[PDB]
Amino acid sequence: QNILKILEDKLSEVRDNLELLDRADLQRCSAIINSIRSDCKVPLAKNRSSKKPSDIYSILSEIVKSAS
Amino acid sequence: VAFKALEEDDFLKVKQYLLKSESLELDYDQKINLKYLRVKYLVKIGDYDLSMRLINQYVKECCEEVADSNWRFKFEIESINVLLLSDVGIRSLPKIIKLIDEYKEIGNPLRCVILLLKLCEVLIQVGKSMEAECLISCNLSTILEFPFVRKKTDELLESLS
Amino acid sequence: NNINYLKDIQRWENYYEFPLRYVPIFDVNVNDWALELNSLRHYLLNRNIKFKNNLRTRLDKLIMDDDFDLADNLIQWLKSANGSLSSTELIVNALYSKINKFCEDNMSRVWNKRFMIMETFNKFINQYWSQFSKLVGCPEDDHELTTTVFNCFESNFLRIRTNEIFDICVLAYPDSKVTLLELRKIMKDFKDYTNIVTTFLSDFKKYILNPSVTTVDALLRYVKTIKAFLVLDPTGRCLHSITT
Amino acid sequence: AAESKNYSRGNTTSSQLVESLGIQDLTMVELDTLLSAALTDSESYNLGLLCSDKNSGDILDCQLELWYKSFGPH
Amino acid sequence: INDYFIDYNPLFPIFATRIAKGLAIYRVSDHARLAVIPIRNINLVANYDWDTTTGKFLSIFFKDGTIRIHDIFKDGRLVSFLRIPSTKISKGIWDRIPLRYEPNNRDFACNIIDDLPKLIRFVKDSKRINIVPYTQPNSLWRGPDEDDLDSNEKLDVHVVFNEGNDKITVFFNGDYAVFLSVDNIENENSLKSIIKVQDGFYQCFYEDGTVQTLNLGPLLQSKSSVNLLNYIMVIKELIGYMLTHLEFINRELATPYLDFVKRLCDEAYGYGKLKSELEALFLLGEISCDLEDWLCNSVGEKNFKRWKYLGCEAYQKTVQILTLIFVPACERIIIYVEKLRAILQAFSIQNKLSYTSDLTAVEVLLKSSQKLLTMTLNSIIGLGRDETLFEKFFIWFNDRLHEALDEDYKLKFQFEDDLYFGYDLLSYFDRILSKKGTEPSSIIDVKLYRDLINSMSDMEKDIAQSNVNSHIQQHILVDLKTDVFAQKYPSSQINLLDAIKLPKHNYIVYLIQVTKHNSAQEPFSEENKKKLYIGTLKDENLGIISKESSVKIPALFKSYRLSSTRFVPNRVHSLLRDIGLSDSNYHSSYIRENRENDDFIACTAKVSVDGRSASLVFPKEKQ
Repeated sequence: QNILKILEDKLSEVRDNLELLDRADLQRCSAIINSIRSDCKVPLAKNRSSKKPSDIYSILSEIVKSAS
Repeated sequence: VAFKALEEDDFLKVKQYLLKSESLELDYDQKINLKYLRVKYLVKIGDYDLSMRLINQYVKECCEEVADSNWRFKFEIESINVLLLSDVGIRSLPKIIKLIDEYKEIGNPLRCVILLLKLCEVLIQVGKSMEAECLISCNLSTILEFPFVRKKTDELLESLS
Repeated sequence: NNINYLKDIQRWENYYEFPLRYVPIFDVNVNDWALELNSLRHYLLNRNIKFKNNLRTRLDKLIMDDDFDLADNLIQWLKSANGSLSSTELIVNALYSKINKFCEDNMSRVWNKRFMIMETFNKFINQYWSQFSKLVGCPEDDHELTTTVFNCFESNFLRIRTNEIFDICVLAYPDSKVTLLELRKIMKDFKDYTNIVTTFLSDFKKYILNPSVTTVDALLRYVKTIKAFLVLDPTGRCLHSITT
Repeated sequence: AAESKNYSRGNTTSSQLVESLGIQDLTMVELDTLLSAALTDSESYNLGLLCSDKNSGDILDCQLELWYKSFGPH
Repeated sequence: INDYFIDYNPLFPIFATRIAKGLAIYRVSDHARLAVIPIRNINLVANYDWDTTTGKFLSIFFKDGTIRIHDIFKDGRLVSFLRIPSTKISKGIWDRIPLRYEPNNRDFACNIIDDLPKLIRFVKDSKRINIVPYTQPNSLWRGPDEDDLDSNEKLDVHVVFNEGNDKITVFFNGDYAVFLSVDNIENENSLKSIIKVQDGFYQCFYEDGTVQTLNLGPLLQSKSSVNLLNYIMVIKELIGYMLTHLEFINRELATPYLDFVKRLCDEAYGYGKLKSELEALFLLGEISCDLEDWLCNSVGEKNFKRWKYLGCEAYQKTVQILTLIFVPACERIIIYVEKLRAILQAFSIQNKLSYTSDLTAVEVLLKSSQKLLTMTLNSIIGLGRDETLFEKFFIWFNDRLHEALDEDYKLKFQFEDDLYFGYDLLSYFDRILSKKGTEPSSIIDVKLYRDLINSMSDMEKDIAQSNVNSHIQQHILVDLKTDVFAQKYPSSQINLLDAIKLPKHNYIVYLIQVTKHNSAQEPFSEENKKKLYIGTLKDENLGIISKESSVKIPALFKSYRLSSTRFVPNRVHSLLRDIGLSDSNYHSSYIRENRENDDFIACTAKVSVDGRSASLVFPKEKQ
């Protein structure tokens, strides 16, 4: 595990068999490259955006306003 | 019925149902429940090498095939339970804490409390039950509001005595 | 379990090494005695949380009362121990606390001066920078550390001015006009403006919008803030927000 | 400075909580639980292997913990 | 202004003065009237207290048991009216305690009420029915002040003392009341003054020198206990919140629609004859001479549009109040009682106290509220079917009515659109024209709703009295009355006059009348002198600090009641300068109102307590 922790620092070149690490970007780049060599899942990262709860009437008025 | 049979320790009934599972044509929502039912049954039997290899496969495909977060959590806590039940719960510490602060922002009180019990259960098998009692005492008021965790909560209280 | 303070470990070290002078067993060329000492220090750091917290408080107190020599000995002890409390975090926190208190002592309610942030920074550097560099061990001419220290000084200056902006604009105006123009050089983000107004409304409405206050003085102070913020903000958008 | 900007705009984060609990070291806590009792020979060689690791982290902590268990007060 | 009254606001330069027409408010700087509080009789007012935390409001205590609070800033406008059940008030003190719930990692008690959208009220003006955001009845004087950047929620505690019996009543948040019974009822000692040390810590000083201490500290330091206090207040309010709207639909939506139906049908034609005739009209089209009169003269065009307008609002507005009000409220009742049950169960284990409070009261409320939510959903589905039956009735009734009045109407609607059209049309007749339909509960079962809500409200008072009061009283400690002055003065009968706390200082300044106890062996000594000794006690343990010095009364001032003196803080010297600087009828030499009015003494007793001094005023009540 410590040996792999060392590999979490100096490895930045995409040198195959990335799945045993925990770095997604290197895995995603490897997946992108492996697809191009083959010619394969460009999984887009969903933006986890995040506040007042307001009242019932403000919500209902909002939906009918956006309805039109 | 099978979930009720699992609670009543009717292992013969649930075992025969799981045989039907592998050769039925099931909807996805029905698939996960039987997929989740198989994990809980295997924990009861005692075999954990098969279950551990089985549960992580489920959650991994529960984040790629379908982005179902609710079923990711329920599978995840089962991985915590099988670990700490095998007297090795320390490995779960990075995983549980990552979920605690993540679900604090969400604000779902059930998610926070169930993680507290797993955290408390971990702390009492290390030899540090003193602070676990201190932590459970301060939060005892807010953990009784949830009925289905009361049985696990009450059982833990007699252990501390 | 009986260790709670640094002075305890030093006297125990002297207790252990008392026979060492009378019987030489440790070779000069191998620092063997130091190795187990650092090993025992490392374990004490990584096993006794109460000792770790006491060391934090002791170093914070020592850096607060300007006992620099003992603080340096403590930093040397921590570095030799190589525990999970590295000295880099401690000196950062100690430096941050010291600069905050020095800023609070010096630039509190003083607005007549011009370019006073330079005066404060130079005074602090002449008083403590050589000692701090000795504590860290970095060269005295570390340019980027001085730049970051200056950036923290102006951030502290901004924070203090945001807190005191009500008395700044209501009472000292127009004597505090000069530092208002200097404040104009610093504010760059919309959050800074929204914080400056929401605080200023909060105090003004707290104090001035009392009907128990005479209406003539309320208006006189009000227009005093209007011109003060107008000079501060040429656009006048904050004036519109205040007026509304 | 960046943290203070958010703070201006303490034991509030979970990292301080796990620090307060004194369970920061994963391996040291795990071996402390394992050594609680015994010391079967098959396990003891495995623990000794951990002390004699070619590359690891808090190796000195495990060595002296093993020494405390073997020849400490009891 | 010369008067022995007036209490200065600690936070603003404003005072409350007493005049004949009522309580009056004048700015210190300008001597200009600011507000007038209409009061009938001064004797009924036990005392008035200012707002310590904010100073925007003012409190008035009545002897009969009513508390009235008016804000100064709104020209003395009344803002709230309070009542305490069957309590005789002697002297009350108002305190506002701000709570500080800093975020802690060990606190996993997340809140979801904030998350759930806030409720809305239903209020109908003369023009139409409007809908406004929901505000609690006492939230107007408790809402987060626009002024307070520290908008932390403030606990509102009103402390009430009963005369003649020394009973202590503490009032929380304007709704919940807690009764505390004092053991020392042997002596009927009048309570002289109330001094507040810090938030939730009070010292009571009686005429006999005994000191009684009320401490809110344990209650304030228990996070769950305060939440318990807040929850039981919310549950009672929301139950009445539903009950308020339940009477709204019965009075505004249900009854006006049914009365219009009754007057138009029963008073004109009759029910039993109408139902049979309408079915004959529906099946055969036979319109009798009398019924054609009913269509033309009784109903006509004018009432038909009103009938549709009244009916449509009777159903479409009724479903809105069931879904937008009752369902969100009943869910919120369930969440609160569930939290109510959890808190009591925990302290039944956490304290491990021998006496236990039974939880059957909570369980009954849980099922009753659960019964309501199932029962409201049945109605909403039921009113859904009513709207379908409602519309199909009038689309056909439009056709018959105009045909009777036009003799050339072209029938636009066709019965062939729907196959079961007859069954829905007939089913409406039975609902609207029947013995059960004649009752006002035809639209919804109002009686069942009214009974169920009152069942919960009456039971809700039981849980508060039986369990919540038991828990709050245990966490409330009332220090036994003790004598502190006996150690310094063990052979003197002590008479206490007044005592206050100097702000930013932890010392208690008191004025006492020391009369040495004359034994049965010293006959008729002239040393029965009333000495106005003044000393200092540390606010916490009431420890004597400085040696008391007896103030020498000049012979000219011996004709005044020294017992009626009170403390006057906050720069009384300011008025002395302004009296001579204002061309009023008040002369300072002694502050005298003309040459023909009562003279009141302003004893500016410079009691140098660590370099600072207070001020006193000596009233005139000639013996």
